[PDB]
Amino acid sequence: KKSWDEMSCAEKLFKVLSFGLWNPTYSRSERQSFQELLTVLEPVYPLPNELGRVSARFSDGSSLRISVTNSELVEAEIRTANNEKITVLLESNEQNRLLQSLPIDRHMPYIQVHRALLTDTTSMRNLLGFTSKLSTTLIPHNAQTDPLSGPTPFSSIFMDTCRGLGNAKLSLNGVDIPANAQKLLRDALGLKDTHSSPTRNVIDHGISRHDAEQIARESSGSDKQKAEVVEFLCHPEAATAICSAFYQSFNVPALTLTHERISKASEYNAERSTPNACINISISQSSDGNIYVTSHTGVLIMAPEDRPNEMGMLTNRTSYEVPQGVKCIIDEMVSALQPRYAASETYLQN
Amino acid sequence: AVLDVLKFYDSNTV
Repeated sequence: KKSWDEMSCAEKLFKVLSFGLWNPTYSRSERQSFQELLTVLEPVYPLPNELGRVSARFSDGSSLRISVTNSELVEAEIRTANNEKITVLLESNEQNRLLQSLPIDRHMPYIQVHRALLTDTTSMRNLLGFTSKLSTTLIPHNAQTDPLSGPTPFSSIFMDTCRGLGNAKLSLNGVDIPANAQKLLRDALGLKDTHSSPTRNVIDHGISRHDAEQIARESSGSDKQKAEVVEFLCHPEAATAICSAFYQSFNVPALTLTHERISKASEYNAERSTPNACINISISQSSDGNIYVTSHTGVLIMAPEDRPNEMGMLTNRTSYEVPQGVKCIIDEMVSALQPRYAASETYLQN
Repeated sequence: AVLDVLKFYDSNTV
């Protein structure tokens, strides 16, 4: 810090969020840095009375933490490199705009719609790196569409994982795992090709420490966080959590009502010839040991009939704790994991 | 059936 009015990253991000992230005033140049801050946000293991819980740890040494209760009251704490512990309660209607701007799932009588601030796929991947940080509406359970009901639940995890890793956006404890690094991880699990499953060593003891370390070395984050990661991977449950995350059938409750518009979109697109979907995943282990997976699949979608010719992104969230003591084993994962499913639609302004 | 509408991005494309 070199100036009294110089804010930590944590503080900068928080002010922007409550003021409104879509507030028109922004300088575009501000909009760019604002997104670059918003992506440090990570959903983590919530507690008894929390809708969801967000955590951001910046490079400057600041930390933003935010809890949203079931009744929707927000508590944010900001820490800084100089040990200030700023705290703020939003219990009136002050959290009004803030709720739209977080990795949380809300009870909502219709599907949440957002706006950006989309030709090629570099574009498509960034749009989801944005919406994976916005809010989603919860999809109520139905037996006909829960991937975890029916015949062969979790049958594709290893295949889905094998082909997912190298192509995903992926965070472990807020440390980004780049494509090269994911590939090492895939190997480290024993996933050579489309039809292999994981070596029983990994299933019983997580990744080896030797691999766990190189993988971190090759990723992007703080030394403290890389160390958090290495410990995470040397755990059986990291296996469960990583593989479960890639389970494509998580998209089914979301696709049930949207699949027709998703088609119109590949069609509307096909007259221009291309991929449709991408992945963005955050996994976190709380300091108390708890594993949480938030899994995102971004997908191109046509808007409803009222706005023809507009294409946006359906963003599907799948969220769950992976309870200590659950190895990566279908019949096991099936009775232990309890995914919760939410979506959002984002469209471009103009 | 419904997953058939998804076409996942792949690094290996120019």
